[PDB]
Amino acid sequence: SLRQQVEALQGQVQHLQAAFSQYKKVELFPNGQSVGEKIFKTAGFVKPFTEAQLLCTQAGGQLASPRSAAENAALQQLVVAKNEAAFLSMTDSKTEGKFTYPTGESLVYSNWAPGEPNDDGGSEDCVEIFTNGKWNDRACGEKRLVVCEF
Amino acid sequence: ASLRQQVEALQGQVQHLQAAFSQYKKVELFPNGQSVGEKIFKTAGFVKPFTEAQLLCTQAGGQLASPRSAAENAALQQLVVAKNEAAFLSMTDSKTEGKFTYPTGESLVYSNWAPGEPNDDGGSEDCVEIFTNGKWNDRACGEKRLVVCEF
Amino acid sequence: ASLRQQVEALQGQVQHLQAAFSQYKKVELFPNGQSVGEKIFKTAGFVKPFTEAQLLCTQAGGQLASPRSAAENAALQQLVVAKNEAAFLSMTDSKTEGKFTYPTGESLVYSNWAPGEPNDDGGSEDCVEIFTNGKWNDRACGEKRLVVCEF
Ligand SMILES: O=P([O-])([O-])O[C@@H]1[C@H](O)[C@H](O)[C@@H](O)[C@H](O)[C@H]1O
Ligand SMILES: O=P([O-])([O-])O[C@@H]1[C@H](O)[C@H](O)[C@@H](O)[C@H](O)[C@H]1O
Ligand SMILES: [Ca+2]
Ligand SMILES: [Ca+2]
Ligand SMILES: [Ca+2]
Ligand SMILES: [Ca+2]
Ligand SMILES: [Ca+2]
Ligand SMILES: [Ca+2]
Ligand SMILES: [Ca+2]
Ligand SMILES: [Ca+2]
Ligand SMILES: [Ca+2]
Repeated sequence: SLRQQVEALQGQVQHLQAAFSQYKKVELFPNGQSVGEKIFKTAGFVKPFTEAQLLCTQAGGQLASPRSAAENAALQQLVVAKNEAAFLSMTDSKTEGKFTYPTGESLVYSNWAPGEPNDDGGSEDCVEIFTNGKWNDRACGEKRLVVCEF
Repeated sequence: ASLRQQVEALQGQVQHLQAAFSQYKKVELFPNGQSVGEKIFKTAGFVKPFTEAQLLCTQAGGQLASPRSAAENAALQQLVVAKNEAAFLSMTDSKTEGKFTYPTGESLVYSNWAPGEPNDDGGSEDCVEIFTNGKWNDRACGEKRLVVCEF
Repeated sequence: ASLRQQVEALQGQVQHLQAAFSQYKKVELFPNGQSVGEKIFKTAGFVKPFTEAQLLCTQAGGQLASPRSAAENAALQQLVVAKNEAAFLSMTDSKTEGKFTYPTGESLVYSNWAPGEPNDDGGSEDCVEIFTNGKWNDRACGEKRLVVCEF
């Protein structure tokens, strides 16, 4: 009576494990990347920073925020796949020359291209990631690939 | 006894799936879905005439967007705004002019008509579109609108 | 007794998880996937040459579309019709000319060749495309076709 109910529940949970694992692969193809506990997903279109940031937040995530080389490499795969540089979440909008996450926390990882960040024209407060994975500071009003993290 | 061991094992398995799946729900709905209550809207991201749109949703195991409250209507409008394209709703007055019904044939429980609508303009508007401002307008079914299904 | 309350609780949780998962699965497949039996096809929605397409699917944990029955073929055909783009299948006769095999090296168990196919045209066609009518043609692997993976 119990041992039988438990057997049935075991069957249900085993099915769910199999079905969920299949579904994860389907979901991530072709626009997602799983790295550790984080998932990057591209919207597959470009927006200016403010609009990109709102899209991610409204979706219950935030803009791509790579915090290690492995996360950066995973994000880089999407950028390469779409062949479009992407916005990161980080900006020095508050204090010029100091890049912060959306929390106001200072950077725990960076991958700046040589000579960057350079605030070119005195007006680069957002960050793009190139197909080579390197970062450049860029004007926030430019349109870049939208990639959120969950 | 061994029935207890199995339970605590299962509890761990269900907790893992619950956590893992919660993350995937958010990932899935970005950028083309909107959850509202127990309903999920999902856009195909392109336009079709009504008959084609209706068939796409039905074959996918759902139906055309059928907002049944202000909340559902606002959630749908978010997609329409995001895509910048008016969308078809499920409801028509094809059977009885002036009487809009769901695919089931049930009368409307909610509507958000723009002022003066529905007006059966030209004597030939039996479908319904939702605009970027959330308001509804009867429109010819042969026109192409954003395909948004509900599941 | 307490164990019974726990089994009861966990089963309600699992059944709620089952229902939510089933809903999210329908949403996931619309409009770029098709489920048939235990298999799921999903298109990337762009074209690539065969080697590039095959790598995309392998890297994603699946393989190129490999229809093994009329039912599987028909499900795949829906996606091809939807995108209006012929797709590559997984199968090649690269090893032994005229002998098409799955990635494992197994001989075909099902085929749906268009009349006169496979013909190895130019004496150089070792990949397989599926047309919008669901029929197959051998095609040079260097050509670009719709990417559809199976999982
Ligand atoms: O404006 P532009 O000379 O085409 O491009 C700039 C340069 O590549 C510069 O090295 C970089 O630091 C700037 O962020 C870019 O805007
Ligand atoms: O076709 P059109 O004359 O540009 O526009 C019409 C008008 O906007 C009318 O107010 C509305 O009720 C009709 O549904 C539309 O078709
Ligand atoms: Ca500044
Ligand atoms: Ca700056
Ligand atoms: Ca710069
Ligand atoms: Ca009429
Ligand atoms: Ca009418
Ligand atoms: Ca009207
Ligand atoms: Ca050959
Ligand atoms: Ca050949
Ligand atoms: Ca041929």
